[PDB]
Amino acid sequence: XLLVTAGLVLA
Amino acid sequence: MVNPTVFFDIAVDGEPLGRVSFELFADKVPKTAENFRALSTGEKGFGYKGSCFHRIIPGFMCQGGDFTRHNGTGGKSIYGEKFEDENFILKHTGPGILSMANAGPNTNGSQFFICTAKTEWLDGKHVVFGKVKEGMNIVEAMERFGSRNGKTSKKITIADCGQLE
Repeated sequence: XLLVTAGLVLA
Repeated sequence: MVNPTVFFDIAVDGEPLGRVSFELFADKVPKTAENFRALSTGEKGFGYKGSCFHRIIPGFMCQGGDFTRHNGTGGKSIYGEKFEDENFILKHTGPGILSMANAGPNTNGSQFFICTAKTEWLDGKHVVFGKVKEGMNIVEAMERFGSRNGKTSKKITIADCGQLE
């Protein structure tokens, strides 16, 4: 999808 | 007092592009604003100068701030490795919003993103703490080097940064 994470970028 | 203003001089493959200035909402999120301000001046001995925007997705956002690993897995705050979500008073209302990247509740470090569109699905999960004051055209230019999967076609770096006011 459209997330803004640090490490495991998700859908 | 007045909200502090910080600037980033952006470069593409070593070629200067331009300057983007941001207003930090210290009056609403003082601890988060201070972290970003101090990382921009490099006053604690480390910071944003010389780091890159490692993930840019056109129409969504530009992500950067990983000054240790340079790939999304690193960076740290001025309060230690991570700090709490200060508050969620402000929302991701449109282009120019400055917000914190995280790995879940209370995991703020140094990584942040600049929105290029309204991203309401992030409201209540990511702490909004500033906005682009001038140079939105440089941010738009930055998007041109991004892709659907986030990889950039050129190296986008923060050549210089500091506090204006």
